[PDB]
Amino acid sequence: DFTQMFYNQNVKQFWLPEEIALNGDLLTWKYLGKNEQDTYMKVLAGLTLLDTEQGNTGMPIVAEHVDGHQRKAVLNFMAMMENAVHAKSYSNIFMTLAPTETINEVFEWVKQNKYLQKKAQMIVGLYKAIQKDDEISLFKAMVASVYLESFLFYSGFYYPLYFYGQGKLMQSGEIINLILRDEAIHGVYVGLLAQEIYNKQTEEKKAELREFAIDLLNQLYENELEYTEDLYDQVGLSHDVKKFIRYNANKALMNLGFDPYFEEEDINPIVLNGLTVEPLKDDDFYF
Amino acid sequence: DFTQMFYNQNVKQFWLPEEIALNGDLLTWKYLGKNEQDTYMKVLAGLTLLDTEQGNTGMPIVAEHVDGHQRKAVLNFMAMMENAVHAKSYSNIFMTLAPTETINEVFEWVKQNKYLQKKAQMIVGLYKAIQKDDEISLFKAMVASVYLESFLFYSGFYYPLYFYGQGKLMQSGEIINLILRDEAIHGVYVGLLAQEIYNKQTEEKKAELREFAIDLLNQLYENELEYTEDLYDQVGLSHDVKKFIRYNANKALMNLGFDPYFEEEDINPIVLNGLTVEPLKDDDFYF
Amino acid sequence: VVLADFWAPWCGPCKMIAPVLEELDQEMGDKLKIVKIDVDENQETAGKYGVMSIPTLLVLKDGEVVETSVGFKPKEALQELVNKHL
Amino acid sequence: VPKWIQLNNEIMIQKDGKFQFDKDKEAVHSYFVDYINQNTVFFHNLKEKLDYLVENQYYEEEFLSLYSFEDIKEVFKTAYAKKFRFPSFMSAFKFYNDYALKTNDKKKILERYEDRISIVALFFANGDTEKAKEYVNLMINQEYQPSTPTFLNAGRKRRGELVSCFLLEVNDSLNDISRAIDISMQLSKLGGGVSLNLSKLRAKGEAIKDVENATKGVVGVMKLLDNAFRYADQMGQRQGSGAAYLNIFHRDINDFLDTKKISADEDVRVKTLSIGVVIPDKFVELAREDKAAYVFYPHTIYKEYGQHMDEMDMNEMYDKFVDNPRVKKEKINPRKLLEKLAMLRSESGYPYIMFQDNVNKVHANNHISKVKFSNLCSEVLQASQVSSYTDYDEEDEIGLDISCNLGSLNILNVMEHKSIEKTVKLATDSLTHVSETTDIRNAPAVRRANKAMKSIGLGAMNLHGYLAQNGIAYESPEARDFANTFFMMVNFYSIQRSAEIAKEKGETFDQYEGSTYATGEYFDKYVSTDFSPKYEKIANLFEGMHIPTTEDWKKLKAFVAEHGMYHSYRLCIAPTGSISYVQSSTASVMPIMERIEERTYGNSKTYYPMPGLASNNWFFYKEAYDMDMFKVVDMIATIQQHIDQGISFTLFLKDTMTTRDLNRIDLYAHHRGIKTIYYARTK
Amino acid sequence: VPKWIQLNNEIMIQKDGKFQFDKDKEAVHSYFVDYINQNTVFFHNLKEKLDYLVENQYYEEEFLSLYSFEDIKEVFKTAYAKKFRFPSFMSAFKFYNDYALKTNDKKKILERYEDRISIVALFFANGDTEKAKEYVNLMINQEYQPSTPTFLNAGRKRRGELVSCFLLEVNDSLNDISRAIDISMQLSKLGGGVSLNLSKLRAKGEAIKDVENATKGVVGVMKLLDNAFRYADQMGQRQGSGAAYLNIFHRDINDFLDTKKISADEDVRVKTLSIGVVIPDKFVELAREDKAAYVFYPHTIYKEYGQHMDEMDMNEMYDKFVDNPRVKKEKINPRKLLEKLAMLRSESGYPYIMFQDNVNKVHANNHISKVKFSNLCSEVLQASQVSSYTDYDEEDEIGLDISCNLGSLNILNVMEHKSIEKTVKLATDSLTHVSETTDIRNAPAVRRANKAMKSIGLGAMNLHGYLAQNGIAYESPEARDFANTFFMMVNFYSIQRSAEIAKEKGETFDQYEGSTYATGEYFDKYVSTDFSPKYEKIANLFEGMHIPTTEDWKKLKAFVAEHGMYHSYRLCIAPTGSISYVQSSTASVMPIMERIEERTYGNSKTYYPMPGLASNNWFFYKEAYDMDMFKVVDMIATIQQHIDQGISFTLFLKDTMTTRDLNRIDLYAHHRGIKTIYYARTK
Ligand SMILES: [Mg+2]
Ligand SMILES: [Mg+2]
Ligand SMILES: [Mn+2]
Ligand SMILES: [Mn+2]
Ligand SMILES: [Mn+2]
Ligand SMILES: [Mn+2]
Repeated sequence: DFTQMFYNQNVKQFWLPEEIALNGDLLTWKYLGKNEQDTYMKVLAGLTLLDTEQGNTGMPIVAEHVDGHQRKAVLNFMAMMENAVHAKSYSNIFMTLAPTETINEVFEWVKQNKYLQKKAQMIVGLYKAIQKDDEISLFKAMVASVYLESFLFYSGFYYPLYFYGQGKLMQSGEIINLILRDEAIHGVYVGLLAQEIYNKQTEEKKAELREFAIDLLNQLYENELEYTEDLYDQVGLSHDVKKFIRYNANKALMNLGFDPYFEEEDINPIVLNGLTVEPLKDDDFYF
Repeated sequence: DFTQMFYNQNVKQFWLPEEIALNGDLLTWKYLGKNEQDTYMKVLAGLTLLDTEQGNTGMPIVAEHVDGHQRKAVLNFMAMMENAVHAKSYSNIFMTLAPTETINEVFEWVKQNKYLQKKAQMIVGLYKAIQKDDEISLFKAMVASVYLESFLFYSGFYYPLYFYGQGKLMQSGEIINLILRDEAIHGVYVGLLAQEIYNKQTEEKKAELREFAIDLLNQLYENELEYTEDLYDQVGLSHDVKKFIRYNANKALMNLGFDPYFEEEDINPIVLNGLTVEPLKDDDFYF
Repeated sequence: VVLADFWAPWCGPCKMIAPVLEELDQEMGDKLKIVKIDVDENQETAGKYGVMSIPTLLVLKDGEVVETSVGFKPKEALQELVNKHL
Repeated sequence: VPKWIQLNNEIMIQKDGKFQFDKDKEAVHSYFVDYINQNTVFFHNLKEKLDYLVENQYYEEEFLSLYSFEDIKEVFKTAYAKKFRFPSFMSAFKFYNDYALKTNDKKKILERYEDRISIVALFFANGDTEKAKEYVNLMINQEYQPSTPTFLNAGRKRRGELVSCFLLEVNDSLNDISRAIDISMQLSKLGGGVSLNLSKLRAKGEAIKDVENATKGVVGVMKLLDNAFRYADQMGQRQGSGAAYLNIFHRDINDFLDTKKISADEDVRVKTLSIGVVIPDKFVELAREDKAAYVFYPHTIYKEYGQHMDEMDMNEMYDKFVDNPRVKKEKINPRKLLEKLAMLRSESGYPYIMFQDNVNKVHANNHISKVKFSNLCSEVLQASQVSSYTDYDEEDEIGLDISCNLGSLNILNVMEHKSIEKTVKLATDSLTHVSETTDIRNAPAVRRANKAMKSIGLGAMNLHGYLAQNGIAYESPEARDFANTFFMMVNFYSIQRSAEIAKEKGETFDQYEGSTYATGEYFDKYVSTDFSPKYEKIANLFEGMHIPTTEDWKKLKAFVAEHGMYHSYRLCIAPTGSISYVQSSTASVMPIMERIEERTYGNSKTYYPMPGLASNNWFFYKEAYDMDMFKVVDMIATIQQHIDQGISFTLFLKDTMTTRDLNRIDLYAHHRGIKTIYYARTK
Repeated sequence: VPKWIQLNNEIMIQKDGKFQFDKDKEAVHSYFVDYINQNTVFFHNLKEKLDYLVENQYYEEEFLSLYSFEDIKEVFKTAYAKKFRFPSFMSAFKFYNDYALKTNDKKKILERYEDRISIVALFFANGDTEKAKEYVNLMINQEYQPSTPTFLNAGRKRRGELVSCFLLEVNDSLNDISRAIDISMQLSKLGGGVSLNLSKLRAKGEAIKDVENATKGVVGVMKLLDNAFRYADQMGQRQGSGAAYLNIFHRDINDFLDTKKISADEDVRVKTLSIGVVIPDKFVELAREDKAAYVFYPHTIYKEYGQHMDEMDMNEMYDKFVDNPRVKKEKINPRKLLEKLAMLRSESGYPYIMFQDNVNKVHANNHISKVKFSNLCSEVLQASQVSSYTDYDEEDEIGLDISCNLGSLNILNVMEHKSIEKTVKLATDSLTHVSETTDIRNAPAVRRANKAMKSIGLGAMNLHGYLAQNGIAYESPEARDFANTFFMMVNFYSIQRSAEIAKEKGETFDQYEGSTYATGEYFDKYVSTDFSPKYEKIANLFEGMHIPTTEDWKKLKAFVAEHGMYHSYRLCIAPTGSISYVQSSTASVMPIMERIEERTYGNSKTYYPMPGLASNNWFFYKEAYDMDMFKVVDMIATIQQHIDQGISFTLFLKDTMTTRDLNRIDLYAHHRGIKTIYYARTK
């Protein structure tokens, strides 16, 4: 009942980072403190890693196991967006704002950062555990994918949105909003596929799947807290970002057909502002 | 040396089925004989069936085994074009020209056809034989992929190009020309990835891979001749189609860095119509 | 037993073989004579020995060419080539 | 934004549901007061201004020396006695940006409208004070508008040529092609557009001195012409514009059309060379019966028959060419070629379609030559003889090459003053003076034909403006009746003035005796049919003016037979482009494209409502794209029967109308007697 | 695969570690026996062959009529008396594929080598049987090779011209530019390469009759000439090759150079126009001293001084131009421009570097004009005068445009026969005949300069082949000594033959009295310096030959003073890349590029070992890329001092060397007296 409308929405949202000129951010970037620039680079690098794996691994593997040519076409399109559009856009931003050495250093930093490695290990592990014709392993990977789309990106998205909302780094911010617009529909779509599998189960099996989903969310959440503190303490925003990731965790649960898990909190209003050839016939020669 | 350049060329060639209005083809379709309509339907179904294998297996399997983030992104983009753009385009052409019952029957016929099946299963067999961390099996699959993209499609493309060059079925011919333009670049790109593997091999292993490629080409070519007579004798075109197959076989070989196998031939003109600074430091003016 | 090296100053591979011949003279220079001839200054000898690129190494024994090696060779391969004729 | 531009933008600001059309006059007042009156050089007297302009090499001295200063001062007083006021801001903007004389640093303005008009009139009169005052009255009343080259460059030293067009015949030789390139550049540096007939050039794969498959066709010559026009780009201020015409029976016709395709590669594509296709009635007949047609190699026909392909009647010689084994050809599909023409015009507006038999059915000078090609604006249709340019230090055989001596009648101001006769005669005299004073030394055939044929072009503009401001729909039969009567009157008085000039000078145009004017065949439909208005409403428009009758046409025919005719050609309706703004008129006899023109100038958005547009006549000013193209063809054919040359007929097409609709319009134009089709403008 | 190609393929199949060079003789024998004799049409007698060839428009009947049939028969017999055998397969293949006359269907061979030679000899002699047999002996011994146009087209009816190259001076006007395009197309139709001097064309952004910043510079003319050469590309037999030469002090020099950039857009990029740069000594002086240089606007210099910029001495007039406020100029960095030149030559091989002061310091005809540019092969350095082509019906001021009749001496065959004097004199006579019989009606200046200057080009080839086959390294001082002596003798005998022709005909070339030949300045270095070999090995090569001594040069100087000189220019060394195969000779005086050339003709590769390449002389045939370019410059400068015109000096560079190495070679060539540099070939 939904794939065709998602197909149409995905293809009509098609974009390339080159459509957005980035040289306009040069001055507002120059004006940020060293702490702010550091957090910003690292935040986008963490996002780049997530999209790299979502494009290389997550979306293609889910596409392989989901039945139906139209469902596969949507998932293939989403996969392309992840690595050919989203992951690449971050390099466009980096290449504009930062010198090569700072770019090299931040990519080295992703490799050695323990929270980023842990979250990649956990998410990609679940993708690679999918067994052919085994719907339960597929469900688990789809939960992981929804958590990546609708929860994990948001510790990263906070900062570009926070600046956009203050009228700073607005070209980079425009790119990020386009990425976010895509991930929102990706999270909903994968969520609907996960619910399909969940709804086939016995009540006992469903109870176990909810346990899996909630245990996984909590494990990812605890890691994301440490990641958030590590990045945002130097810019004074860790508590604010934490509220934002809890907000989005609830959206991820809802995408999976589950009740919200965290209590509602006031999000920084700045971040909220950041959001023919017809042939002739014999009768045309007589009038 | 080449992936970013191909990335650029691929994304700038992006297109959607909806861009070409198809209904005006009915004004020339109605004037074709039964044999012409039959051949066109059968050719179209042949292309559709082969392209589906490439979208569901060929491109995604190569993307899976190739190392490199940028290569995986380009390959993902190509897989997207197969599944999201090409497949919808072929379906659109069919739905415009034939009623539902006729489409189902043509696909039943072509699905049972000996020559279409022989080539489809030969290609798919090589994709299924790729082994993790074995570059030889990957190379063999890449050869199969290049043969599909740059050679096997062309016994089929001939007919729409033949009409397109005569002013018939111009809307569907425009679509086919866009598809063909994508397959050409797909073949060249996968060809470069195959040459990379080939160049890492010993001289004895190279000679062995050359023998593999020529042997495979021979098997496919002999089946193409039979496929060609089966479809085109009823419309009197087989001689010229055979010249077009050999010409495209030579292009496929050149994509794989190999010498042409067949002597140069002219092609049907109707189908053709369808188709180190070092600064001067002084003391260099004195000798 | 003489190892004759046909070389030129512009030849990259001939520059690579030069230190290999110096080590070979230190290890074997009591039983082997090493002779170098520049083919840019001595075209008649290069022509007489029908030598068709550089570096070309001729093993001579008592004035007769007994072995010919073309292109760069490591020390161990030159030792094996000469030791056959000692 | 400037005050005048800001006031102009209030046209589209709608109050009470109506456009603020009265804001435009305020825009003219603001524009003048704040920009023009401040930035026009004012002199203590006209004597100082004239001395400054002649001394500083702004004006020529020869034309002003024919008058005493009293005569010039009286002429300028006559121009300023009218107290002409521009009724729209766009008119003044166009004049004072394009046609008003400015200082060498372009900071100030040297010429007003009454000054440019006075200078043009003094140039036209050639020493006659009364004639100069008559020309001043004619132009300041805006009854007649000299063409852009003539209006711009009359009496100015820093100029080009007053001739608008140059139609060159290119013979089938390398010397002739080289001379064609040379003459094209030498006439593009003069400003006028150049059109070349390439039908005589042998096709691709022809022989050059008995060696076969040697020629690269007319496409190479089009490449050379395109780069020649690009080189002669007139400073780049106006890009070098050139046309190339090819008969549809020429073998290279497919490659000729292939150069305008967007998908065409840069190795075949031409950019600055407009293309036109000459279609004889034989091609239309072949397409009608859906029988296979043949495109012939011109040089094989020349070898076999001793005559060029385009000098022979294809309706008679097509069968002879087909059954001739020594004539080389390839089978083509005429309907496929027609569809290719239609899709090429849909995609790019090219080629211009010239119906050769429609032109030559009523061509008066077929004895001199049949009309083989048209101009860049696809409205000049004159006899031309090819020039055989021989090798150096050998005498060349000079033929006839056509030139535009253009001028436009403002139908609105012509009929408001009830002076069709006076305006037509004065315009004919001015065009005769322009033709006589033109002496082009680097184009031998152009100069020879200007001296011999003495052909002029007298067009008309503001047809749709007059019809809409008089409550007549353009497609209505009353509009066609008015056009019939008005253009019959224009033809009558142009023929009368030509005969009067022939009588007063004692000479006609060269080879006049063979023309249908001398034999009386031209006046047959004029002495046999009455062209008086058939509608009482239309007949009231001509009240106070003597409409020529059948007996009057008989007297004119007798007068022409006794005294001759000075001009081979007199009437041709040019597109009348940027100068239509200055006259506050609709362009040519074409219907208006848009009711209010949205134009971009610098960083400002300027709006130009068509003249006389208001609430009462809003629906009379129907947009051209909304009109039925068949009724526009009817209107033009009604006009075309009174114009000896062609009319620049632009097709205004909707986006939804396919190539079959365009082909139907083309075939209806051919059936209705339309001579040329200029453009296919798709909205 | 053909048997002859397979036998030729056996060259690189090494047996016993040796190349099978003996297989090439087997390859040529197989080629003849299996293809040439079978595909050669034979006649019962020479009378039938000559009648068939004359009647079938293969031969001109005029040149064969001056001889009785017995004379022609005996000329052919003495051509076959040699029993000439081609030494290599590639020689016969090249001759019978490029020059041998074939039937109209190109299926059978009508001309043997001895028939082409006999026909060319009969054309050269012009009615003299003994002279015809002398020419036959000259060519069948392969001592002298007429240029490809002359050898291919002498005595033929389906012919172009016998002149290999043309040099056109383009004046600064639209008439002159259009006429230059016309003449370029006419001469490309004749088959000869055309070089144009664009240094007189005014710069981009200059004024056209008070209209400032209107010019497109020389680059628009380059686009026009490029499309002209593409159009007149000899129908596709060989793409129309043209050359454009610009002074390095022209303002458009950077735009002129940017045409060969790969990154250049198609709107500024030329493809068939070879570009050459003329470098006066002033530019090298400015680059050496690192002072900022100025490129000038030619029209400002013309207005200020009345002479074109290239017509004045740059070394004297540079400071006056720089200190002149009325001479517009722009500041450039001469060292950066030199680096740009070096990088352009590295990336594309262009431009042709011409050192103007190196040409004019030893130019004998500086009174007529300085040498402002070279030919398409950068070896024709002659005085030229620009032609002022006026308007139509206005007489043009025809100047001198260089026409070069080329001919090559085979140094190996000339030296082995000990016939320097006779070969040089017979070649001079043949070139004089070619110049006399050549008329070009469509190029008035080329024809005028051919009639007046009577300049010929007597080149040389197989220098490296002769040196290697004699055990002499091309870079060795012995090779330079041999080149000095041989070319001094060649110059001596060319001057002697020119003076003898002037005595026999009683006429010298126009303006001979002002040349250094008449004043004796040309012979100063010859009557002062003895050019006999300094090495006994080299002196032994000239055994049995009288080497001109100082006394002989004094006698020749007196003889020239008394009788004059018939030819303004006599010696010019062309690349001769095509006829070198037929003569089994190395191309020009250049060192060999490859010891065994690999060539693909069809689907088969055809190896060509160098003439005389063997095991004993393998290292004497050192490839040009491995050689020190300074030594090659020394060799060419040794040759150039005995050549009045230029030498096609190609630079053979390795990929390891940078743009600084290329600049160093360029500056060493300039310092050593090299006149022109042809190409920068990279391996
Ligand atoms: Mg001719
Ligand atoms: Mg001039
Ligand atoms: Mn993403
Ligand atoms: Mn996503
Ligand atoms: Mn596809
Ligand atoms: Mn594909």
